[PDB]
Amino acid sequence: IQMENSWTISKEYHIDEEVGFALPNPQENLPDFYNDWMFIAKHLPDLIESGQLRERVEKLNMLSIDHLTDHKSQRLARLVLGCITMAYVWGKGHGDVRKVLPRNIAVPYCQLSKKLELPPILVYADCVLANWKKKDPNKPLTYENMDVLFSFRDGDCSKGFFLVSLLVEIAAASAIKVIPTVFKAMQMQERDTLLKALLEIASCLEKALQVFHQIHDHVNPKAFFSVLRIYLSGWKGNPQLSDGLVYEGFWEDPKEFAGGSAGQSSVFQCFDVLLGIQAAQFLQDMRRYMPPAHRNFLCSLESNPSVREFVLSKGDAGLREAYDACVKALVSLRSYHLQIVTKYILIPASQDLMNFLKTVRSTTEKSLL
Ligand SMILES: CCOC(=O)C1=CC[C@](C(=O)OC)(c2cc3ccccc3n2C)N(S(=O)(=O)c2ccc(C)cc2)[C@@H]1C(=O)OC(C)(C)C
Repeated sequence: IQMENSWTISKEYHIDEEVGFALPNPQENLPDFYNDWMFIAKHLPDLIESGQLRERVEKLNMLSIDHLTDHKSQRLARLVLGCITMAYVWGKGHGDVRKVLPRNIAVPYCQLSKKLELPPILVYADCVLANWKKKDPNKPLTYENMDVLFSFRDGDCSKGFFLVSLLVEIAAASAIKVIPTVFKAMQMQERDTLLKALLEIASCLEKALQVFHQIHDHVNPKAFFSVLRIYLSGWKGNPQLSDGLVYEGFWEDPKEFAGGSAGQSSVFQCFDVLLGIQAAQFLQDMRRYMPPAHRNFLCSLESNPSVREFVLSKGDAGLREAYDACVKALVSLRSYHLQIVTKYILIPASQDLMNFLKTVRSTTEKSLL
């Protein structure tokens, strides 16, 4: 782990001191040059509902990305074009799919994705980590004080789903700043320092689970399953787009990319790595849907000495308990997630993700010392 100074990790990892892997204070407006993109993105609910979306997209002029001159404007553009792309491909979600993304959006979207080293599909870092604003800049980051920037359909519960996910990410990321202390304490054989750091990590993971509970208040299972999940769906292994999507004017052949998926959150991969919990091929591939600087942090973490090995070599009840408090918090999170998928996907579908989630939960449980 590269350090900015004796206390803080390098700014090159683009991890914020307050919101972690989330984008700090995302841009809400693009340069005037891109007004036509912003109009479509801001009106996706009424444009999809009225069947006007695809014709509006097909009438767009091709706009150069050269006027997106900084990271935040580029991230906002990616979010805008990603949401338009999912709306264009899936339409109203009844099977009337489009297999070709028109060049007037495919080319700038793919060029921008190339510049940020992200796939040209909507990812977690777009629709959660960059898709938010504070209502009152002087009040804290709570659901009541926040909004999303874009939604897909009225009633899709995108605000509830995206913001609760974001607040879970922010709660858990509070422990990232303790990570340099973990490794310093191991190198200096500071038992009490390591114990207290692990307890702080456990506390943050426990808080993150309490925040996730808010999902029930702001997301209804039927709306999530039947509507929102449509626009998070990708074109990898998808029988409706079995060869992928044609990005007109960028590649001649169709290309497959996964939609929103488990494993795209950097902060939970980070504590899986830190605690040695590290299905596996799927999670490795999902790192490539993460911003590249966040991948680099995960990779630097994997190159550090093993916390788990340190705790094992010691034979120290307090360290075992503090380590297990972190693992137990992850077990509780994954058990809760299994119940969420049951309520929000399985039961609605009744009226493979689970075997995957059971495998991860079992791996986590088997890491208890
Ligand atoms: C109602 C369905 O609820 C979920 O299944 C998720 C909700 C949140 C989240 C996430 O980031 O939370 C930290 C996620 C939302 C989201 C949106 C777009 C793209 C990626 C996203 N991800 C990863 N995750 S989660 O990390 O694994 C997680 C889950 C539970 C707990 C207790 C902790 C962590 C999953 C998830 O995969 O959503 C998908 C498949 C993409 C539905």
